[PDB]
Amino acid sequence: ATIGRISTGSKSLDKLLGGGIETQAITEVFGEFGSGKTQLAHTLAVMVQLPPEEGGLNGSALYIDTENTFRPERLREIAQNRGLDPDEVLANVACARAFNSNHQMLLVQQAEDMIKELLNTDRPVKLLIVDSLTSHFRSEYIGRGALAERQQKLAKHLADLHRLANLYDIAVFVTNQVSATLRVYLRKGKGGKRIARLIDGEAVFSITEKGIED
Ligand SMILES: O=C(O)c1ccc2c(c1)CCCC2
Repeated sequence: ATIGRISTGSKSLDKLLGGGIETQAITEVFGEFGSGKTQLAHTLAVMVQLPPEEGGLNGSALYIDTENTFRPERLREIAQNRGLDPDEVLANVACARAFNSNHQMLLVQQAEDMIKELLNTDRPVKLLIVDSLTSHFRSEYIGRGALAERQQKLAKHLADLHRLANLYDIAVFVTNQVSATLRVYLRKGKGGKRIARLIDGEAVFSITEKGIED
């Protein structure tokens, strides 16, 4: 399969990314609490549904929510302001709440069953989001030998996500509060602006009724 790209909604962020986030890849966005990582996650869940001429892949999206950050009303607002039908945008985004890190790891196996079901239909899964991927791993693995166990567990989780990305031609997008194909550092700036830098030029964008934009 040819590498597809999903537009982030910001032309500036898209140019930094080579046209958007790639399928058969894991893109990780990291930053401090309140930098806009979840906003980007929400905008991509809408953008993936658009035709390629509009920056999408005619795809559906899976959203693994670890900290209760999924807002369907936000997807609706983003869809309405991008000239999409809000009810239809919601019907193409499936959300699952991860209750702890072990549950989060099992949800990746369940995502594979949903990907298989939709494979070769008119709306195949083209995006899998894991919001605050490390949140549960950081709060649960405190102690002596807990740190080596945290590392073994995340390594296995990340390898399961890499496997899905390549096998089913999906863009995996993960957020992390301070392994990936691409790492993007996100920070707040002056005048409510958000700044993105590739880790290993800078994009500048705003958080608006259109999700994220120039
Ligand atoms: O509703 C469910 O049973 C369910 C289970 C797993 C996953 C989703 C939904 C959506 C995101 C991917 C992981």
